[PDB]
Amino acid sequence: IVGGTESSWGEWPWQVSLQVKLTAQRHLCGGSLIGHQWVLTAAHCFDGLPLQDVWRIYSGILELSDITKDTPFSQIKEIIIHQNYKVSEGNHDIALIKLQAPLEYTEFQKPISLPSKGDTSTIYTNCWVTGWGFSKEKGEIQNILQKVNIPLVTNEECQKRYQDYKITQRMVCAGYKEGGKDACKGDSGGPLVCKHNGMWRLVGITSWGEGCARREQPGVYTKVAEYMDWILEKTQSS
Repeated sequence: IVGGTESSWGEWPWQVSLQVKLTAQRHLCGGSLIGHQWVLTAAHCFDGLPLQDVWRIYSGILELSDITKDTPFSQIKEIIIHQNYKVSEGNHDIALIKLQAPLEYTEFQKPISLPSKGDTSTIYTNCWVTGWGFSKEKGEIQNILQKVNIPLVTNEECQKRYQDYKITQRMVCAGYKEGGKDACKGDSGGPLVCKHNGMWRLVGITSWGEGCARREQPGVYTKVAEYMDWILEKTQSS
C-alpha cells in the first residue's frame, strides 16, 4: 500500500496473508476471509507452481515479524481458479481457497460481507484498501498491515488510462487524479471494502495497475458483485 498508515487490531478482521514456506517464509499475496472455511483472493497469486502444501494462510495478524512457529495458520484443502482465467490476460482474476479446517469467528478474525450481484457501488464515495504490499513502486513488503482511503472512479474514466479493452464490466478502479495512494505488489488478492449505513461490503479484489500510485493511473480490482453467481456456486454445501 502506497501512502497508507498502520492499521489496528480488529480493524480489518477479514484480511489474511498468504505465505509460502521456502528457506525463509515469505508473504506473497493478501486474501479476504468470506466464511469459516473460505478465503477469496486473486487467481494470479498462483501463477507459479500448483503445489498446495507450500502455502500457509494467516488470519488475525497485524505484524509479519510477530509470526513465529507457535502462531496458528490455516492450510489449503482446495484452490478453485476461475475457469476463464489465463496467465497471459488480466481478466477473471479471482480464486477461492477452501481451508483444511473451518475457522471460528472472533473479534480479531471475522468474514467480510459479500455484495449482491446487481446492487450498486454508486452509494460509496471512498473505499479502503489494505495489505502488506510495497509502500512504493520497486519498494519492499511492509511489516505492519497498511490501510489507505481511495475514491472509486467510473470504468469509462479508468479505461482512458489503460489499453483498449483492458478494463471490463467485471472490474472496478480506484485512484486519485494526482496519485500518491494505491495498492502495489504484495497487496494482490486482498480487499477493497466500502462502508455505507454502518455496513462493510467487499467491493473489489486487488488485481493490477501500471506501476503504483502514479497520477491519472487508478488501481484495477476484480469487481466482486460481478462474480457472485460463481462464488455462491463454488462455495455451496456438498
